[PDB]
Amino acid sequence: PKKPNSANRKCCRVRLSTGREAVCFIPGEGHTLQEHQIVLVEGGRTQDLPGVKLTVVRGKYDCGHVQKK
Amino acid sequence: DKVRKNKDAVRRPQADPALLTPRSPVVTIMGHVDHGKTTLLDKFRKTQVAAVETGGITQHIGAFLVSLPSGEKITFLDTPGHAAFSAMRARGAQVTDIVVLVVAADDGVMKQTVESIQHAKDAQVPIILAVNKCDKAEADPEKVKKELLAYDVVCEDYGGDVQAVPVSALTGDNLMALAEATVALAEMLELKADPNGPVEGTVIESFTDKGRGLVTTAIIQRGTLRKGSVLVAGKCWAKVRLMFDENGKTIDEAYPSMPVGITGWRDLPSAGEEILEVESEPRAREVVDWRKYEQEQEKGQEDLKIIEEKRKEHKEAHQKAREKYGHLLWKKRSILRFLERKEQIPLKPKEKRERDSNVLSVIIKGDVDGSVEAILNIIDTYDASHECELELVHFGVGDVSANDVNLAETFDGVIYGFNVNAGNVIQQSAAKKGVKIKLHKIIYRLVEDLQEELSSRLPCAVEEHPVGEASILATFSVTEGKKKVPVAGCRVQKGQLEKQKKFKLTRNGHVIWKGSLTSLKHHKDDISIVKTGMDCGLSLDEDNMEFQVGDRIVCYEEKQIQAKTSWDPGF
RNA sequence: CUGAUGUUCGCCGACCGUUGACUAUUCUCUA
RNA sequence: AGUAAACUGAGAGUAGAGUGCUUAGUUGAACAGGGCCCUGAAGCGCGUACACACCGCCCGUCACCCUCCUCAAGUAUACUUCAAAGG
RNA sequence: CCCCACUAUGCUUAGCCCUAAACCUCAACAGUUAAAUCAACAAAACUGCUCGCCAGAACACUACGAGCCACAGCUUAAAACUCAAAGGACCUGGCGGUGCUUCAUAUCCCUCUAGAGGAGCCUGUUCUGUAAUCGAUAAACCCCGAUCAACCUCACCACCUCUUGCUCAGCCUAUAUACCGCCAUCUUCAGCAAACCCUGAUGAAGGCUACAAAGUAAGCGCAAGUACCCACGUAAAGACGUUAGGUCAAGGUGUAGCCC
RNA sequence: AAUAGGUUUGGUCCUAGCCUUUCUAUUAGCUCUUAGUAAGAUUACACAUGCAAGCAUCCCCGUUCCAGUGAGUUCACCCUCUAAAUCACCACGAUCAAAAGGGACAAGCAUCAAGCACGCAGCAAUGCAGCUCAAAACGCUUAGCCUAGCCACACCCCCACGGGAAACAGCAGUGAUUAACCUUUAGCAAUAAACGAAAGUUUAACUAAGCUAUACUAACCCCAGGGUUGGUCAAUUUCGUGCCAGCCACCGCGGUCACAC
Ligand SMILES: Nc1nc2c(ncn2[C@@H]2O[C@H](COP(=O)(O)OP(=O)(O)OP(=O)(O)O)[C@@H](O)[C@H]2O)c(=O)[nH]1
Ligand SMILES: *C(=O)[C@H](CCSC)NC=O
Ligand SMILES: [K+]
Ligand SMILES: [K+]
Ligand SMILES: [K+]
Ligand SMILES: [K+]
Ligand SMILES: [K+]
Ligand SMILES: [K+]
Ligand SMILES: [K+]
Ligand SMILES: [K+]
Ligand SMILES: [K+]
Ligand SMILES: [K+]
Ligand SMILES: [K+]
Ligand SMILES: [K+]
Ligand SMILES: [K+]
Ligand SMILES: [K+]
Ligand SMILES: [Mg+2]
Ligand SMILES: [Mg+2]
Ligand SMILES: [Mg+2]
Ligand SMILES: [Mg+2]
Ligand SMILES: [Mg+2]
Ligand SMILES: [Mg+2]
Ligand SMILES: [Mg+2]
Ligand SMILES: [Mg+2]
Ligand SMILES: [Mg+2]
Ligand SMILES: [Mg+2]
Ligand SMILES: [Mg+2]
Ligand SMILES: [Mg+2]
Ligand SMILES: [Mg+2]
Ligand SMILES: [Mg+2]
Ligand SMILES: [Mg+2]
Ligand SMILES: [Mg+2]
Ligand SMILES: [Mg+2]
Ligand SMILES: [Mg+2]
Ligand SMILES: [Mg+2]
Ligand SMILES: [Mg+2]
Ligand SMILES: [Mg+2]
Ligand SMILES: [Mg+2]
Ligand SMILES: [Mg+2]
Ligand SMILES: [Mg+2]
Ligand SMILES: [Mg+2]
Ligand SMILES: [Mg+2]
Ligand SMILES: [Mg+2]
Ligand SMILES: [Mg+2]
Ligand SMILES: [Mg+2]
Ligand SMILES: [Mg+2]
Ligand SMILES: [Mg+2]
Ligand SMILES: [Mg+2]
Ligand SMILES: [Mg+2]
Ligand SMILES: [Mg+2]
Ligand SMILES: [Mg+2]
Ligand SMILES: [Mg+2]
Ligand SMILES: [Mg+2]
Ligand SMILES: [Mg+2]
Ligand SMILES: [Mg+2]
Ligand SMILES: [Mg+2]
Ligand SMILES: [Mg+2]
Ligand SMILES: [Mg+2]
Ligand SMILES: [Mg+2]
Repeated sequence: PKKPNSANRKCCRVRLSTGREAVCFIPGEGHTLQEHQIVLVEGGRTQDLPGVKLTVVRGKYDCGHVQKK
Repeated sequence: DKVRKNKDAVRRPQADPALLTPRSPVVTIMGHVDHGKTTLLDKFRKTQVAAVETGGITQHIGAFLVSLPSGEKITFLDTPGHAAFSAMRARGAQVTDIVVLVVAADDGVMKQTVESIQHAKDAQVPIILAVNKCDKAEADPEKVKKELLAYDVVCEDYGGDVQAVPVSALTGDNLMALAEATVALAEMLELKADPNGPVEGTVIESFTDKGRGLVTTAIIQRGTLRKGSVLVAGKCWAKVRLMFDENGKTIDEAYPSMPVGITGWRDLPSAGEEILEVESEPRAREVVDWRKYEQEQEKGQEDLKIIEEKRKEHKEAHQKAREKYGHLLWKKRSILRFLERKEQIPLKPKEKRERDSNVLSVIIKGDVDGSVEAILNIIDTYDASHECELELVHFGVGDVSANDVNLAETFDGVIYGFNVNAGNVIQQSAAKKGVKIKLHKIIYRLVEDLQEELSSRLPCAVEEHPVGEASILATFSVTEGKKKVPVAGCRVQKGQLEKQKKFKLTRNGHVIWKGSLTSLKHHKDDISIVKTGMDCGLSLDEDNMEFQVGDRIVCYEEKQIQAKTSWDPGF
């Protein structure tokens, strides 16, 4: 993230159904996404990640819900 | 207790003795490749389908409701004999009441004959032995009976229960006896199923039809299926829209042990999945929602162990770097780290990294779901990941689509179609995107082509052929252009030395150097090829190489050789 | 006359204690 | 200014231990006048992009990384227009 | 940047180029000083009427298109990506290789006296070394905590031993960036602050003129007094704050940790 | 943008963008009891199967309507003149409404500024050289519209002799495709339409049902979940984690005492 925040924010690059590759933030603690998998992305920019304007929807297609605690 | 209530639909408890009504037997024709399974089936079906096949290989499991002359009805499941379709044979054995094992007399027991027998034992289904091809020379029925004894199949002649009927499906000789034997055993089994109540069944095939939509061929096991019945099968439910037979004619009812294609599926069931009837569509969706949730919990628990591993490693690297200094004020730790941050220069690796050349991405599209599972099991027998990696981008059932072309272009993959078509729009789009659609019709053909693409990815295997050998004798220091050039005087013993061909230096068996001569000069004259026994002074391009009195030099010719994939699929 | 350089920071909802239980100031002993 | 400088004694603390420290005394100077040039203070101003405040802030060149855009050789593909006409 | 030499150029003629902080950053014409004057600053506030121009910052006096004697040019002039600000004017303070004025009184310079820096030793520190403490550590550490370490002191190191233990336990364990206590520093300063009042259109803020013009002020410090030999000098005293300055190892103690 | 609110700074004032609070719709997550009603493919991509136009003493009439879709797009409105059609037949007219003539009629871009024959007179021959345009011509792009409804389209070539080719943008259904996903129901009883002189016949128009929290109304002895709880902005206890893991509409939070994970 940009100053003053410090963290390793889990992101991924995904080609959309329109044919535009974009960087998408993966919310929640812990994910298991991998290459070739299908995800649904929504809007909502990551405030501290410059240029990150897409967010993966947890619990749709291959991205599952965060595992409790 | 905030846990999801169980809303699953389960199999009905075993039918009461009163309810049980007699039903037709289900029979499966199991055996090895080209042992006559389809030819035998054709004689009883009274239709010829063997000639009307691609390669004369059965690659599908079909249930045909044959009506015997006595008036009985039997359902014949014609299973494939090829090694690829092991799953299809197991599924047939799980819905069958009798297994008709076709062991050819000429060849005898084979690898897939033993596999067919094993599937029967696991299913615990009586086996009826049919020794086909009895006409041809070397057709010994007795040898087949003896060999089967080793595999726990005991014929009546040897005191066993299995009934062996010698037959010749090509000439229709003795086939009546096998039909009589099958009817006799079915009556002994006393097969009965309640014909009323919620329908039970099993899916034999599931495929996508462009006009009729998602279609599953199934066999009824309990109850009667009618139009408007709500069905659940795994994560897919349906409301029966159309019921048709093998010939496509609509059937109003599907009594137990009947083959019936069913339309109206909101999702495509997996092959072999049990079918259950539910009260209503909202109940069906409730049952499916509870099966999807259970699958998500099982995946979630698996994902948790993987995530806990990634999160435990990171916390160690974080505690280690923090405990590098004491529990001092963070302002000091960043300042003390600033001292070691002034010594730090890392390079960020590109977020998007290049796929290596030795990586084959494949899209698998098939006509039926069982055909796709067969190809996917073959892709799970890949063991040469070191030389080249095989990635499965996407698999599905149906014709090649734009998404398959887009997924192939995204990952630079190759689309493999199995008994599927690609239209001009899809084929033209692939040309623009550079995707390679590889439509096949036979499973041994699609695997051979899969191996040819893997071989291409492999690295070219250089072949080193020794050209000559020469032993050094005297070392000279020549002054040319104000540069001291060490010259190795050598005597060619066996073979010849060529300026183009690469060289290597040998010291008492050790390999010191590998490269090409900078200058080959003999008797103050440059000679490209020195014959055996010719004296030649040798100077290397590497000045660090030290030349002794007894060093050896072996010349060689390097030729790149096409490397073939080590992966063998078992056939 | 020459006189270069020095990584980082501002908002919370506070403010009652009281105090009294002893009952008796009128001795001496007596039976 | 009884200052600096030089000389002498004592005390604290130890069983003992300092060329240290605290303290009493003796002898006993030179310069003190100019200057605002240098470094600061005060008063009254001026300037300010600094505000944990000049040890402040700050511009450009020269990497990795990420995002988007433009130019562009050759070539390919697709789309658009024709008759809204003439003999 | 300073010094010297010299060219394009500045000049004339004839063509071009068409740009300036081309800004008096204040449009032309008519009218008003009436008020509701009036964000601030600047060069007082407005009315009628017309034309021109402007609409977050940056990209951008850029790209592309078009025009032009222009060809590293000029005019017209966007978008995508990015940011949650940019901006204008102020208040207070700091700072200025900032101005003027007056000064420094062991003191800024030129001066005065004796030293340190070189030698040996004594002693502290840093480094190196050792199985072998800790703290101080620019001014404001460095014969410093120590008006004091052969054992002890002692907190360190190695080995051995004890476990309700000198203690209704213990810990010199972490944290002085949680603190009390006791102090350094500006201070070789004179200023801090309650309660009111007034000014600024009731903004952050500000509040002196003695022939006085909005300040009154308890309290604290300076001062005064007291100690020493005076009323002198030296001591002592020296507020509020500054450096998260020093000290958890004087003692106590919040928080966290240890309890064979 | 309002009765407004938060956010530029060390602080104040001004200006300014961004965001917050309100109301709808779609989609996703999680969750969901019943009844009534309304509405209901992402796509002018490709479509299996069934049905959707007959009537009637033969002729005619109808299938040119209804239904569908939104690709294209100032053919929709007013006036003038005036066919076809209805009033059995002429109505010596009314009603309805084409073609033609006149007028009016979307948005964005002027970095689309010139269009290039776009005019007029004459019976004709022919003559004149004009016509539109910074008050926006010409041009490119976008979009069904002004909703008792209207316009346009009907697989494509604007058209449809011809050609490509073999047509669900009729109902139901399906493949592909999209974040987007209704039944392969019944009946001509009502209304509407077609046909008949008529009794009547036909009609996936339509009617009565099926499916779906998208909405509205009502209700229920049993039965409530989603989001939020630092400020804006209603509302937190005990722990864990220690600038890590994470959160955030905005400002921001987390570096060992977190009302923000
Ligand atoms: N001579 C002879 N040939 C026979 C006989 N039965 C079958 N065949 C031949 O064997 C070949 C294989 O026949 P299929 O019916 O395809 O055998 P299958 O076992 O069903 O084959 P898969 O489905 O590939 O396993 C054909 O060429 C037949 O004509 C027989 O009894 N005699
Ligand atoms: C060099 O000239 C070479 C040396 C040989 S040493 C045995 N001889 C011939 O060319
Ligand atoms: K932060
Ligand atoms: K075969
Ligand atoms: K000016
Ligand atoms: K100032
Ligand atoms: K010294
Ligand atoms: K302190
Ligand atoms: K202490
Ligand atoms: K402590
Ligand atoms: K605002
Ligand atoms: K008729
Ligand atoms: K449209
Ligand atoms: K058309
Ligand atoms: K009707
Ligand atoms: K909040
Ligand atoms: Mg978000
Ligand atoms: Mg076969
Ligand atoms: Mg700095
Ligand atoms: Mg500086
Ligand atoms: Mg000159
Ligand atoms: Mg002149
Ligand atoms: Mg001028
Ligand atoms: Mg101007
Ligand atoms: Mg003007
Ligand atoms: Mg310029
Ligand atoms: Mg320019
Ligand atoms: Mg240009
Ligand atoms: Mg001095
Ligand atoms: Mg010395
Ligand atoms: Mg030390
Ligand atoms: Mg230290
Ligand atoms: Mg310290
Ligand atoms: Mg000891
Ligand atoms: Mg000792
Ligand atoms: Mg200890
Ligand atoms: Mg401190
Ligand atoms: Mg005095
Ligand atoms: Mg003093
Ligand atoms: Mg005093
Ligand atoms: Mg400190
Ligand atoms: Mg600002
Ligand atoms: Mg219509
Ligand atoms: Mg559209
Ligand atoms: Mg008429
Ligand atoms: Mg008309
Ligand atoms: Mg342009
Ligand atoms: Mg459109
Ligand atoms: Mg169509
Ligand atoms: Mg057409
Ligand atoms: Mg339809
Ligand atoms: Mg579909
Ligand atoms: Mg929908
Ligand atoms: Mg009629
Ligand atoms: Mg019907
Ligand atoms: Mg309905
Ligand atoms: Mg929902
Ligand atoms: Mg905590
Ligand atoms: Mg929380």
